Amino acid sequence: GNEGAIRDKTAGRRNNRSKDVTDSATTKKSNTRRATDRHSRTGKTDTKKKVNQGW
Amino acid sequence: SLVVQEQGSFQHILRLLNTNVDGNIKIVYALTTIKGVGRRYSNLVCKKADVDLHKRAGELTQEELERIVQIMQNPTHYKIPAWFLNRQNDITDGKDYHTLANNVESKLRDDLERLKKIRAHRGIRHFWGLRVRGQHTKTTGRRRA
Amino acid sequence: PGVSVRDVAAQDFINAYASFLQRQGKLEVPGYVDIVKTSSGNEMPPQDAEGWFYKRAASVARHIYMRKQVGVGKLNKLYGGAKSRGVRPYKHIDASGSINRKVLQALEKIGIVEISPKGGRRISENGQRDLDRIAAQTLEEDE
Amino acid sequence: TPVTLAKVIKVLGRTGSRGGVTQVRVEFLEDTSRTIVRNVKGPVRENDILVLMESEREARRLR
Amino acid sequence: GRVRTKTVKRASKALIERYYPKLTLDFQTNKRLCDEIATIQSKRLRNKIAGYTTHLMKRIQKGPVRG
Amino acid sequence: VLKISTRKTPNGEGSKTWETYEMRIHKRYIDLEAPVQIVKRITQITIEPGVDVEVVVASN
Amino acid sequence: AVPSVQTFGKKKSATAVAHVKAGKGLIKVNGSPITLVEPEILRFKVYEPLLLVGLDKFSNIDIRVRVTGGGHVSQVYAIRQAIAKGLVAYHQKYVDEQSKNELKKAFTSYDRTLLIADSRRPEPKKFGGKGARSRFQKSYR
Amino acid sequence: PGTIVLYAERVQDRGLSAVAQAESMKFKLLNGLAIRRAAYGVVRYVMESGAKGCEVVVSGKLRAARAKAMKFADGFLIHS
Amino acid sequence: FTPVVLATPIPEEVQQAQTEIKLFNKWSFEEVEVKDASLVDYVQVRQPIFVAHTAGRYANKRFRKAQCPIIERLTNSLMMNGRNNGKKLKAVRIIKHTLDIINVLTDQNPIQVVVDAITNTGPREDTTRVGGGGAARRQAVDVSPLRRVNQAIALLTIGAREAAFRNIKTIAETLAEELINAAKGSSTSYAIKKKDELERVAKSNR
Amino acid sequence: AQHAVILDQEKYDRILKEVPTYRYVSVSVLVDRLKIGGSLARIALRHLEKEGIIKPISKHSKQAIYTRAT
RNA sequence: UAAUUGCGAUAACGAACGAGACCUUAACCUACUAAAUAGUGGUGCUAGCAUUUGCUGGUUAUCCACUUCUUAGAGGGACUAUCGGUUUCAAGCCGAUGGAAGUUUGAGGCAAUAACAGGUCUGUGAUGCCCUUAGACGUUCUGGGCCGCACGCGCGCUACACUGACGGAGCCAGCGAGUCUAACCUUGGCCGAGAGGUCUUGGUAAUCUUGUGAAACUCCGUCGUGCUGGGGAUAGAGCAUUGUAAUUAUUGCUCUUCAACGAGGAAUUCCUAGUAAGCGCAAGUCAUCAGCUUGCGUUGAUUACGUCCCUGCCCUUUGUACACACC
Ligand SMILES: [Mg+2]
Ligand SMILES: [Mg+2]
Ligand SMILES: [Mg+2]
Ligand SMILES: [Mg+2]
Ligand SMILES: [Mg+2]
Ligand SMILES: [Mg+2]
Ligand SMILES: [Mg+2]
Ligand SMILES: [Mg+2]
Ligand SMILES: [Mg+2]
Ligand SMILES: [Mg+2]
Ligand SMILES: [Mg+2]
Ligand SMILES: [Mg+2]
Ligand SMILES: [Mg+2]
Ligand SMILES: [Mg+2]
Ligand SMILES: [Mg+2]
Ligand SMILES: [Mg+2]
Ligand SMILES: [Mg+2]
Ligand SMILES: [Mg+2]
Ligand SMILES: [Mg+2]
Ligand SMILES: [Mg+2]
Ligand SMILES: [Mg+2]
Ligand SMILES: [Mg+2]
Ligand SMILES: [Mg+2]
Ligand SMILES: [Mg+2]
Ligand SMILES: [Mg+2]
Ligand SMILES: [Mg+2]
Ligand SMILES: [Mg+2]
Ligand SMILES: [Mg+2]
Ligand SMILES: [Mg+2]
Ligand SMILES: [Mg+2]
Ligand SMILES: [Mg+2]
Ligand SMILES: [Mg+2]
Ligand SMILES: [Mg+2]
Ligand SMILES: [Mg+2]
Repeated sequence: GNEGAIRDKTAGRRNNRSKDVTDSATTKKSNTRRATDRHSRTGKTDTKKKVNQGW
Repeated sequence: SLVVQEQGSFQHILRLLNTNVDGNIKIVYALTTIKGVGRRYSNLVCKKADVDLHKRAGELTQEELERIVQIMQNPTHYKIPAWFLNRQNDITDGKDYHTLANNVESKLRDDLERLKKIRAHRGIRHFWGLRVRGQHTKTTGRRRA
Repeated sequence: PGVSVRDVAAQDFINAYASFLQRQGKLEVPGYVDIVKTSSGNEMPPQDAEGWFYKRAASVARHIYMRKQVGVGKLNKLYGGAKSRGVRPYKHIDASGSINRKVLQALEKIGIVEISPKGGRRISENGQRDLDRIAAQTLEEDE
Repeated sequence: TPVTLAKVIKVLGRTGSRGGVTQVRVEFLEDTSRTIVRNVKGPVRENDILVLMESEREARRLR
Repeated sequence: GRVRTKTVKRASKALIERYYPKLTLDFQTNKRLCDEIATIQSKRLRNKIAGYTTHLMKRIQKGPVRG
Repeated sequence: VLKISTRKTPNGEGSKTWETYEMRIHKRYIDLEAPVQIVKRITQITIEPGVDVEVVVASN
Repeated sequence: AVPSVQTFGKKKSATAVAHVKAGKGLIKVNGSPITLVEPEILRFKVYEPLLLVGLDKFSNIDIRVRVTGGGHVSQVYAIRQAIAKGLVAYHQKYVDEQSKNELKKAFTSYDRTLLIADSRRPEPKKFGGKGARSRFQKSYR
Repeated sequence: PGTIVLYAERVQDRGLSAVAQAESMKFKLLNGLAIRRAAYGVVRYVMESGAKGCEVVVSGKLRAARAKAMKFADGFLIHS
Repeated sequence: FTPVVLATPIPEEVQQAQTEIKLFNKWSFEEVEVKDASLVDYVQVRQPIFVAHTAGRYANKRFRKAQCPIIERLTNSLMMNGRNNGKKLKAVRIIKHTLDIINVLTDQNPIQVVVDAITNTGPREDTTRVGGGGAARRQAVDVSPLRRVNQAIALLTIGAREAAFRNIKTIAETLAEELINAAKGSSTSYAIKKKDELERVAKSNR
Repeated sequence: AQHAVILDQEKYDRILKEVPTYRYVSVSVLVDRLKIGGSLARIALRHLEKEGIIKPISKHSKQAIYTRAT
């Protein structure tokens, strides 16, 4: 509880300030996938009969 | 106003409330380099003391300075409202103080300590060197400590 | 020739009337004057210190002469300006209704304005009288 | 110091990659009957008066 | 850029074609003409038409014009 | 003129385009001195969809 | 009823109406003399018509003007326009044409629009900027 | 009760009625028709009801997983 | 001048200069001439004006800018640096003051002095960044008169403002200082310096 | 701090014997004559006009302006 | 040409979608029809100042007349008109005069064909399929959380002052909006340093709030270049408002504390006239909370009126073994 929280060193600002900052902080967007956007993953395909029945 | 004169009369620099105060500033503001005397306080105190604010810290009789202090540290007696005061309703004796000079540091210490000693979140928050008035802390103040 | 105040520029008039109400000695100055601000939208109190209540008195009066009726609200709105909300944008803010209301009550007791029907405060006929008079006086210094 | 005054008589067009320069034929004033082509820096119309700082020398293209 | 659309130029053509006597290098009257003599739905478009047919007349007066 | 000013998108993506609809409200009054008969006649008829007709009376 | 015309003047949204009747020569604005006015720097702007056309001229006439709308500079241009327009409107019904046209001449000549209203007006802001042309700000990524 | 009243009223030719013709496609397809038969029919009937022009779009998916659309216009329309 | 009056009356000097000569705040427009051929046509002076304020439509066409009265061009160019954008009443007054000041020093129609510092500051020739291939040399150009006036005003007021920043001397005083130092060109003015240097490099690269 | 906030009698006389040749006097000029800051220099402006030297030719806040007496 | 907008060239001729037209809003009508829910002049009732007429107000009706200003119906108006330069003397472009207006009159609304695996299943009782369905992924209730802080990035607000801050005083907008089976917009009177409180009040509104007396701005003072009286972060104490609830502080006020910031590297955004920039306001959200948006008016410039150098995009010509089309 609150006694805990004030008494706990390894807490508060000074302690953080003195730690190194990770590199994933200064990362970048990620992106993951995009030049696959037009490439269908479904592996299924339709078929000229089903399409011709539909449309 | 008027082309003035005087002689050796005015001495530059003068020391009140355990601090120092420059001459050659418009007195009202001189009083400000003391802790706990914002421009308003100074203004009203000087008006109450019966002083010519047109004067520098420069001139001013010794007497005058004395009165100025007396009122500065006994506001409630020399009819200053009490909503004008930095420490109304103590929290123990409940009187109203206008804590001044080297003592306002103490009073800050005191209050912060009371919060810490009682384990109150505000206290913990202080102890941690963080912002206490609820502001977001992701983005602001990173130059910091 | 004949005269009004409308024949006299704002400042030298209102200062003429300031100096007058001042001189006079009849007035009413609440007492909280000097220890007070004029609007929450302000930093420091007035610099006229002893006086300025006469300045606002004059101003208020002339404002009421120049129209039908006006209340405390309209004056607060008038006498108010921009308050720096420090680091967050400026916003207009009304001035204090005490200062004004008390001023009205003062000029009224001095019979220079009167509770109007319709609402508010209408200039008094003896207000007309005395204002047209010092107006005249102010053009007379200028002769 | 020798100033030389010339009157714009024809506006030729814009040079410079950016295209803010303007080629002009000017008839200098203290003795006409002689024309030179200069390059401006400001906006220019027919009949303005340029102070050729140096009197004989002239350009053409500009990249 | 003030260039007249087809419908306008087309209409000037046809009008001058079939009503050249009446019409007269004055917009003001060619206008009124257009009112009495053809059916348009906006003042604006009618004016545009008249003014151009007025131009066209005004230059026919000094030699023919193709079309 | 009643303006309503909304984003076109139902979501959030896209440059932030704004759109603004209006309903135009036209109001009129005609004052008439008459007897009961003509008012009742004239106002039961002249009826019209879309036009809100209101007949009052009095001088207060 | 004496001879009398009404006119007006218009800059931005301000509008200034003039009542120009037969009088002993007043020239008042809202309810004060045309000598007060202040803006002040701009004061001559409102004197301007009188001096362009000779101070006399206003001796057979009383002039009054009332401006509402616009703001401080806005109102100055409107009132002056209204006054000059006024004077000319009056010479057109009461004095003779040649006089009026001599006045239009000396105004129109020097000018500052005195007789003709400036058409400049607000353009509407459009979503995507704090102004009409001003677009907001982009970072790309 | 009685301060509100309903009347029906046949419509002068459903043929120039967007809403009617939409509902009609809805029904044609729902009643298990063809796609082009349904649409071309609605269109030919709208045209036949003396319209200046007409257009029917079918968007979404029929029978094949992937979505498609189709414009079916005849006659003359203006758009702006 | 024959005085005249009616109901609400018109002040003395007012009547006086008003109906007579058509002069400034109260300075002569007659006399006052442009000591450099050219520049005339691009420095106004006549038609004469009362104060440098005008609902001027001087933008909607390429050159009509020229026709705007010079003094008002100067005051216009005063009212910038963000905080001051707009604020012509400010500017105008600053000019009235400036002209009073300039007048105090050495007489002259101060509007004539202004005219002189304007004449005396426009670069007779300059330079542009021609390509010529990646490493861009600098082709000397002779600059327009219009550009010369423009840039003269720009320079004068800038230097005057930059000077005036962060010291007790007030805008009108330092504007008058720049104006004066420039009117009879004295290399103690920011303007004259900048002109002289532009032409130094412009020579240096022909 | 860097000085000119009082009057030092020598300063007063200095003001009286230095203010001709000042074709221009203002708040700024008085400061520039290595003395009086814009407080008491304003007073100097009011009090040379007590009678003499300075001839008032312009008006207001910020800008004042005077010339040598005649 | 803004335009597959036109001229012209011409195996093409003459057309339609789209552009244009159209519509809306801002500009001009001493011409039309009118108005106590807009206003002007006369008159009465009347105040003040001069007095010689005069000058400045009061008086939702004491009456008479009007429609310049305001309102909104109907019209009219402009067609780049006239003139002149320039051009294949073509469409056009330019300058001058006139003009409310001559940059598509300014600004928007509408907007073809085609494309994208753009975003949205978290707007929908729009929806396929999958999942889940009583120890629920249905729902509701209590409490916490989306605000958590070594730090990287974006939009912003406020500043570094003297074209300024402070203090008197002057004092002017436009677009909005507001309470029925309810508590919304609020004038006026008092009380209060303030925030606010309290008693009444007008308005379902061109009628009342409200001339929304907005802010920048103008003027007379104080300060005087000093992190200064520029700046107002952080923090302490007290008082009030919304709300069942304010702790992690909704917001408002007073006193006090008085940070960085002395014009910002590499870079990079936006913009051509009532525009840019400065400045406030109303509306959305809303019990309470705007440093956001959407509109609005106020003050109101400098600089181009050009080009293809950078960038981006369209177009020809050209190559293709691509056509699910260089993912
Ligand atoms: Mg202090
Ligand atoms: Mg104020
Ligand atoms: Mg205000
Ligand atoms: Mg705007
Ligand atoms: Mg079409
Ligand atoms: Mg296009
Ligand atoms: Mg009489
Ligand atoms: Mg009489
Ligand atoms: Mg009308
Ligand atoms: Mg013209
Ligand atoms: Mg339009
Ligand atoms: Mg995708
Ligand atoms: Mg959806
Ligand atoms: Mg689902
Ligand atoms: Mg939703
Ligand atoms: Mg739906
Ligand atoms: Mg679930
Ligand atoms: Mg969040
Ligand atoms: Mg980011
Ligand atoms: Mg954004
Ligand atoms: Mg101020
Ligand atoms: Mg109290
Ligand atoms: Mg009620
Ligand atoms: Mg209004
Ligand atoms: Mg510092
Ligand atoms: Mg401050
Ligand atoms: Mg909390
Ligand atoms: Mg939290
Ligand atoms: Mg400080
Ligand atoms: Mg900077
Ligand atoms: Mg909240
Ligand atoms: Mg809000
Ligand atoms: Mg938001
Ligand atoms: Mg090959």
